[PDB]
Amino acid sequence: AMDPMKIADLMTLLDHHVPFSTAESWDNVGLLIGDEDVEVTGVLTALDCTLEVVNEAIEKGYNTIISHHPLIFKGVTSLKANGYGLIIRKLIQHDINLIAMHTNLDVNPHGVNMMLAKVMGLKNISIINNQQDVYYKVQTYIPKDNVGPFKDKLSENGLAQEYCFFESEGRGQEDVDEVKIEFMIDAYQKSRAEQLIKQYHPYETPVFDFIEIKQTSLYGLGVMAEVDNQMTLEDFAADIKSKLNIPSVRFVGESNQKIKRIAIIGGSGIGYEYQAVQQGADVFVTGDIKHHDALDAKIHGVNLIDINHYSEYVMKEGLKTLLMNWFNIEKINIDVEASTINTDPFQYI
Amino acid sequence: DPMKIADLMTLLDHHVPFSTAESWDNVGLLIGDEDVEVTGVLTALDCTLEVVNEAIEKGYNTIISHHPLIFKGVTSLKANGYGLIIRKLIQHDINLIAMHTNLDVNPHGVNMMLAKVMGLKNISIINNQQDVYYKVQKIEFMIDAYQKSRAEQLIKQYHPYETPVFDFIEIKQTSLYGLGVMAEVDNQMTLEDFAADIKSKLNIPSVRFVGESNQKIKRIAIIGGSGIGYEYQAVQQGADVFVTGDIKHHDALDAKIHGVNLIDINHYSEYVMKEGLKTLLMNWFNIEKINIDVEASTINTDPFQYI
Amino acid sequence: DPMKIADLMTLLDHHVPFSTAESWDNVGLLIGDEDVEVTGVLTALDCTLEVVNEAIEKGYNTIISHHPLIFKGVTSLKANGYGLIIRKLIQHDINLIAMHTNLDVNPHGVNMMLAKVMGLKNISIINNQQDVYYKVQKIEFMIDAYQKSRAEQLIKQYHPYETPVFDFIEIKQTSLYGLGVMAEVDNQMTLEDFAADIKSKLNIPSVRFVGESNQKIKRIAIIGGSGIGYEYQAVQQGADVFVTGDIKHHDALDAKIHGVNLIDINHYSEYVMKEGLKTLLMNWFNIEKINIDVEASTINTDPFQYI
Amino acid sequence: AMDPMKIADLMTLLDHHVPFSTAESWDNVGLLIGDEDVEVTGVLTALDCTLEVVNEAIEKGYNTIISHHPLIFKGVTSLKANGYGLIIRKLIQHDINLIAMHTNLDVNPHGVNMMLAKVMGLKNISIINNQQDVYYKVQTYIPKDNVGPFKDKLSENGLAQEYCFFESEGRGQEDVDEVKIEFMIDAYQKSRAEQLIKQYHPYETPVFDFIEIKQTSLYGLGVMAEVDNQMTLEDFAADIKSKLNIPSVRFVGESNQKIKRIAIIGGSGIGYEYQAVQQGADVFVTGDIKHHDALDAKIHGVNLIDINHYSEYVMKEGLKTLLMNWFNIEKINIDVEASTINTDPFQYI
Amino acid sequence: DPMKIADLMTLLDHHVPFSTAESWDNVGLLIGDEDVEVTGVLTALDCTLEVVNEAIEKGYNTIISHHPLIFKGVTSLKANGYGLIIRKLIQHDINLIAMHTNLDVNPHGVNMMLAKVMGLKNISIINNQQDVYYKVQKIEFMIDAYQKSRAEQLIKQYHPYETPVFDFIEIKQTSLYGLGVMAEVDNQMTLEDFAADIKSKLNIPSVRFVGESNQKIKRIAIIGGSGIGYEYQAVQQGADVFVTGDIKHHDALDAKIHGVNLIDINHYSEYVMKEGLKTLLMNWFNIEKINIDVEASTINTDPFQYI
Amino acid sequence: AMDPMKIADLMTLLDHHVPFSTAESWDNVGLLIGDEDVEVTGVLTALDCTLEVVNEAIEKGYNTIISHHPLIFKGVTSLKANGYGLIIRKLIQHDINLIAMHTNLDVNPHGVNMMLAKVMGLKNISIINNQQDVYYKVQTYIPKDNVGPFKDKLSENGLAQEYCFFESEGRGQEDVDEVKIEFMIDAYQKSRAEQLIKQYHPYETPVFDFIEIKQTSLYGLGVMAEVDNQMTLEDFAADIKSKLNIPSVRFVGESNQKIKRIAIIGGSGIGYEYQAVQQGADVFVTGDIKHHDALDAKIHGVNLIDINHYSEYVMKEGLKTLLMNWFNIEKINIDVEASTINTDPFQYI
Ligand SMILES: [Zn+2]
Ligand SMILES: [Zn+2]
Ligand SMILES: [Zn+2]
Ligand SMILES: [Zn+2]
Ligand SMILES: [Zn+2]
Ligand SMILES: [Zn+2]
Ligand SMILES: [Zn+2]
Ligand SMILES: [Zn+2]
Ligand SMILES: [Zn+2]
Ligand SMILES: [Zn+2]
Ligand SMILES: [Zn+2]
Ligand SMILES: [Zn+2]
Repeated sequence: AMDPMKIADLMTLLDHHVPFSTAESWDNVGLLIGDEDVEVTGVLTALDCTLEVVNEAIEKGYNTIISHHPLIFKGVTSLKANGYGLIIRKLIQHDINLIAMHTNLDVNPHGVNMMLAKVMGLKNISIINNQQDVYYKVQTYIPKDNVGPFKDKLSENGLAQEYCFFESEGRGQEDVDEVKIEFMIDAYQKSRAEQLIKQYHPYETPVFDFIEIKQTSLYGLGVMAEVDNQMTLEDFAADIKSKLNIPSVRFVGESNQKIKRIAIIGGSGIGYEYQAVQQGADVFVTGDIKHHDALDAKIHGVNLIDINHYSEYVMKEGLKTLLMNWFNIEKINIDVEASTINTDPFQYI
Repeated sequence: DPMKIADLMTLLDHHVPFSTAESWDNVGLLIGDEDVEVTGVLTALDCTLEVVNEAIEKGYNTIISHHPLIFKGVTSLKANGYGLIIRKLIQHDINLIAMHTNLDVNPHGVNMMLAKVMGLKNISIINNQQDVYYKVQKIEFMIDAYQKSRAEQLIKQYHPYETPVFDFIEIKQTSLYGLGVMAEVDNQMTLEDFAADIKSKLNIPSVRFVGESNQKIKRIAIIGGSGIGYEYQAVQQGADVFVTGDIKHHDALDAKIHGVNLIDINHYSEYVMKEGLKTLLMNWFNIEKINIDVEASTINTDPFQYI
Repeated sequence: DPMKIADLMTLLDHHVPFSTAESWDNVGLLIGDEDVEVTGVLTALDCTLEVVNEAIEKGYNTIISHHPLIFKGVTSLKANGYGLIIRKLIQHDINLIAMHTNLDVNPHGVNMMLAKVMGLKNISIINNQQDVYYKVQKIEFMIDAYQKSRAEQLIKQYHPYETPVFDFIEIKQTSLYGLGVMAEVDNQMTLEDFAADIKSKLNIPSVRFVGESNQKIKRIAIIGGSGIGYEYQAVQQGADVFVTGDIKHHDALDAKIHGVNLIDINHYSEYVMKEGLKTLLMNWFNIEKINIDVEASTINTDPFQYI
Repeated sequence: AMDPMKIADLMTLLDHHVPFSTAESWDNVGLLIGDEDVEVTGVLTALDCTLEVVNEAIEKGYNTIISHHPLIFKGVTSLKANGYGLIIRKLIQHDINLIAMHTNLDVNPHGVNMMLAKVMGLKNISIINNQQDVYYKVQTYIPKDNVGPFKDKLSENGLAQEYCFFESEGRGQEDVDEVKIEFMIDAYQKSRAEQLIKQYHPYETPVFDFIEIKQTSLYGLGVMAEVDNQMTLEDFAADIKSKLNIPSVRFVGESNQKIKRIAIIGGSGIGYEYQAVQQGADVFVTGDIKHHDALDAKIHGVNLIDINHYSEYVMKEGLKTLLMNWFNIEKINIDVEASTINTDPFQYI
Repeated sequence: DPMKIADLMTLLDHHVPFSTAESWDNVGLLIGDEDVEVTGVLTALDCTLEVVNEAIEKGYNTIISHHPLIFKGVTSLKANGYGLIIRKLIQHDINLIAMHTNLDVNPHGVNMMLAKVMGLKNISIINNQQDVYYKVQKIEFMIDAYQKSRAEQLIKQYHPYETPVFDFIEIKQTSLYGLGVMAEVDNQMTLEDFAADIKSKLNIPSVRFVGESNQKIKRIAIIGGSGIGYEYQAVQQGADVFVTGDIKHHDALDAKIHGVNLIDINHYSEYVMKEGLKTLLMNWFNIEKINIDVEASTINTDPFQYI
Repeated sequence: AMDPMKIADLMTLLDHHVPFSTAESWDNVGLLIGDEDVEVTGVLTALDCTLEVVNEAIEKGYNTIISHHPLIFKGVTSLKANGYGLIIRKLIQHDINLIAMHTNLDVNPHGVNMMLAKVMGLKNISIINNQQDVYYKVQTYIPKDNVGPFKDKLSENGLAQEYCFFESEGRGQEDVDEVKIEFMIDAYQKSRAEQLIKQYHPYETPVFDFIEIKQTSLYGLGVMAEVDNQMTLEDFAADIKSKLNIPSVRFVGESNQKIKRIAIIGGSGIGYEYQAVQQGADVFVTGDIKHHDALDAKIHGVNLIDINHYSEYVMKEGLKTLLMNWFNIEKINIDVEASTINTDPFQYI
């Protein structure tokens, strides 16, 4: 009997590749509207889950929408037949499930900013503004003959996974010859490590320490990348306008300024431009740039390009490609399509 | 007609104005479509999953609860918890209206209803809101604060003066609306006898009181739900005892040490508004010649079981 | 005379009272010496280094900008960034005056100016401030709220009464001042045609709108600069479209989903106040027989270049 | 000449067994009203120090009351002959001393929740919600021949207490063969360790490090325990109503729900119920449960019992027993009695 | 009678209303029993242990201090620090009353007392509070804001109208109460000569002033204690110099650079209220024919010794 | 061609000896008014940069003022010809540069409080209230034959500066014999250490850890010192009144109290007096003491002397001496003078 993919199965897969925990703590991510128990009939990717996107899912026979922007952000205080209420009610009434992969996708090594850089034809792309992840170096002290079965039992129970220990010789008190064994755990394992250590240790009152270690994460908001060939600011702006099919672009800085290194935060990344320049950027590319921030940037020589917040729409095809690949790996046959609807609230003239 | 949700909302607003609710509250049409024709109305304290099933079973597409099912914003709508209730409403085209603190402060609302279920006399609203009006000024006449704009559009439109002369003088008056009632028994009774009396009249499994059992009670202040914070002011207003729910140890100990008598009839005693609201709505419907069924939900939705 | 900075400040205050500015704003003489004789006045949106160089070159020692060059307090004055501009003003004895939110809310200010550059009709201030006056009371007569003290020093000084009897009755009236204007086109036009029309009239490189291109527009609300926050209220006030700058994605998406039409003419479109303010000041100077040159800065100070 | 116990001596003993530092930082604990210098004539334990409790101390000739709840919590702005003022004035006027052992006793391994679990007849009782205590692993580097007198001097001065060091061999710079010696200190000792190390080290400029270590405390708010035999929620509720002589109990959950593991926070512990369930509880037992929190718990399947906040009264006899034992150990002859007054503000009908 | 603490409190409230104290303050009966008969009253700035010993020694069971011995809530009452004082009061049945900011803003309070000790003329309260009254409205007459309730209970009780028509019109008037006095010397004097004059009249060990020593002084503003924050407003009100205590370096430097003259007479100079309050209370007692001894504490409680 | 000292050069020197980073985060320090590019013609030290001080710089031909107090503290919202505006405009109009060495000088081992103690003739002067500086112990694991060129490359690139490593032998997994090498970095180096380690390590995926270490700083607010000979509080007060030429001093405490150890925070240090007593002070010396704080101190037995905030004026001559010395070391010929103007806003009578 089959194991068709349920929303719960899809969530586990999504979380494996683009962990929901990497989203900012103010964000609203994951299954926003739906039922974990329901079988997935098809997946439509979207930037914003507008009414037209919901109609498109219905029309295609897909019961799952993955959007970048969370349709419910600050809690809803009503669900009436108007505004965002009309969209949420339509999802529910048609048994459509909506998952938001928001700032977790903004900070993912294969996420919105990698996608933007790739669509711009850039090279040497890497994550910037890296998160810090908390780990612990576990240190226990144990007699040499006790070292093996202590290690095997900790390893049998999934610690140091495999069997990754570092062994140090020393003398406790030199009353007692001991082996100081070390290994790494993620922050959530501390309590279980304690349990296992106390349980399988030789000493009645065993001696063990957790030393907090911070490591630079692979996750971070933005990428730094480079153009193949150093070019002028205005030429770079024109090139990316064309590549992303943007109706209008605006830039801040001398039009003939030479550009090689590019920092990109899709959406609304103003606030990071000065740090981007400190990180080596010649220009900071983002959306939703306002007058006074552009004015400040100009006077300080910080070069900007506004590609519009709407340029995050690249994640529809990008996430479709990712998900198709993840599904291939797992041998899952479910269709994924990028929504073709242009959902930009702005029309340019 | 037939009566739509939009028309029901207008009527309810007329009798229990939604603007008398507290600013933090969430009242009105919480879940639904104002264009839908009302098939029947079920009244509820809390809109539980069982209450939604009762509406469906009775053929009613409208529920009016006291407590707002959505209070702080909901950040997801999953098939779990409160999500299940909200999703069931939507999937069955059931409209949910919340008449919350507007009903707590209404002259015919929760506290009137409590006082009447208790058999009390000389019941009056306490803790009255303050309404703002303007005495428009040499002629003079009144206006609601909201008419100030239109009145001026009117005033400045026609007058002999190149610049007509007029004044809006802010006047404040005691509202008919407020949180709680003061009321009285027919004859003085002991605090313990009064507590038992109301236990029995409200069908409460357990009541608790603060104060000597032989304290004599004539004047009673009532705030249904969770009214702790108002007990000192009630005594100030003449109360021999403050009646509310959800009384906690330290608040009761403070009251005891200050000589303030309390009775905890439980928050759940607000359930009286089910039948109370059904009666009101039947009467309002009768005035407007609306032939729509109203029933009080019969489900006991108290999360507590007493032993 | 000759007119000093102190005299100019008095005049500007008379016509565009600095007290109508928002409490968070920074307006008035920001950089300078009130005793210095004005040689000429250059009007500006933003006081950039290029604008200071233009003043110097024209022989003008006074600049009036809309945007305050010093807004939050500056914690240093170095030869870098905004420091360079501030230091250049000081070292060339150039006086800088900021007519900021006081000009945004004036009946002849930024939004009147925008509406006129757009060719609009029936232009009126919206979002009006409220002025406080006192009806002094049996005689009765008016006073500005600021006269309450002096009036009383006067009132209590001479009266038959050992204790004269008098009342100050607070009266509130709609101000002539407020943020934004409502106005109308001569004949209904599509939203896209209106957007293009104003693009052309204001010489804007790029405009963007929210709403169906064939929406019909007659009534228009305008808040120059960054007026998002006021669009729902404008529709409430009758607007078919809200015109402002600095519109961001999520605010535009919200408006679109609620049926609220917008046009982003860019914050930089406040530049119309350069010529607008020059015309006002020339007229005021003419009334007072002041022979001082006023010119609108010709420098395009938009930090954005469009492609 | 005698050393009769003074309030100061009693405070030291109380603090040894139920450290005042384990109280929450918002709490008001310790000697609230009295004189450290005064000789203790007898001790009366209480939940709340009401006027009747003060009269009872006077009547018995006891000059010391230890309550759980602090009679002064937020500061008093007056001391008049009414309300709480009347109680505080009576203490002072009769030279009665009042000590509050409040949240320090809530979190103690022998405190309010252990007492509650014991009175309920539960087994396998352990502290939950454990505090974290900050320690340091001190690391110094020292030549082998210098190791002994360095160690002895640090130990003579009460560090590593005894003589608990761990010894590591290594090469500094291999210009210099060194011994890396390690030991533990509590957080308050850092400065003294620094002093002693600098003082007795071989090197003119000695090399030493303090590495912060967090350890799970023995102190925590609540206990987890189990019934001898799995029973129904309603049967468990009835049993504990009887054992604690409670006039009325209420529960939330299906009456026939099977219960084995019980989390208990006496007083007002709502806020911890969801975490208790994550920790393995079948039911969360507490007091002062309000409607909307009970409603939430019901819909989420979290089972609750309200035993009333007043059920903290078990600490009168419990603390009497503890104190009698502590006094026996120290050979102190001072009487301790649990106040017999029922001080519950509520009467049930 | 004999006069109880409750009666004393009523009298003091009549002459120096406790409601004129700041909302953050702690005034009234701080420590004591309102039912106890007053044996005698000692006045104090700070109620130190030495002042309590003085009361005990004189046979007085009532102390009135300016500064509240309990200000923020006390979290313990031990035989140490302030605990020792509070416990000594209680154990000797001594009643402590604090007349704090109510005395600072009274027309016969701390600042009147300072100005009189200085020999000044034309002394008037400054920084006046605002009292709210209602003109009840065709008859019309006044009421204190507190009478609004009773008046309405009365008003609505008897009238021809089924619904009587009445208005409460909020009127605001300048209070007699406020923080500080303005006053003047008989003849202009230098700032240094004035500072020395007041040093001598108040027996101050050390005074310090801000401003040129030859500045001419006629009009003086005084806020006893720690009145920094009010010096710019005092100059606005006509003061040549602002006199207060507890002046710090940066506040003095700011004043100096702005041309605002100051004198620091020390916070401790509020001690004048001991004799000042004794005289007031003797007079009030004389009016009511109360034969109770009042004495000003003779203890110098300044924590500072000057060298 | 010459390298005359520019403001930028002076700032680097100032920062070397009295690091601007040791200032409190609310403070406003460094070049407040001026141009980094401008050549320094002379330096005038000041407590407060009043108009007279600016006139004095002009008159002397000096274009640089270093003050203790920042003339711009909370941002200026205008620069008009009055008040502080007149002073700032005069600086600018005369091309005078103004640097503030504020709380960095309050906390410096040779700063305001060392200067005060020295002028008082005190002995055994040391910094109190020490800052804590964050460092990292870097730990990498590497095979023995790889140890040399790994070390040399890290050292070639300026880590462990020189060549300060500690070497530990151990077994990774005993599959692999490894050397655990350790060294110290300042907190700002973490990212570069990561770069260098990844770059020059043997392992494709090298194993390395940063362990946060806090060390007691040499910087702190205040000093503790002692009088040569134990003396009475009143005698000490009189002595320091004379030594600092103060017009009036006031003290709190019994006039015959014996004083040996003195804590000093020049300026306005009330808030630290209780901690000073805990640190061993017999008296806390500061300025701007107010009534109620003095009253509190008296009742608690905390002895105080108010030497006035203006007594920070000792830093004019003190900083002149320091700067002359720093300039001598660098062979810089620029004149430094302490402003002679008494800028105390107070006149005493
Ligand atoms: Zn994004
Ligand atoms: Zn976005
Ligand atoms: Zn209610
Ligand atoms: Zn309720
Ligand atoms: Zn504007
Ligand atoms: Zn603007
Ligand atoms: Zn407790
Ligand atoms: Zn408790
Ligand atoms: Zn005062
Ligand atoms: Zn005072
Ligand atoms: Zn300083
Ligand atoms: Zn200072």
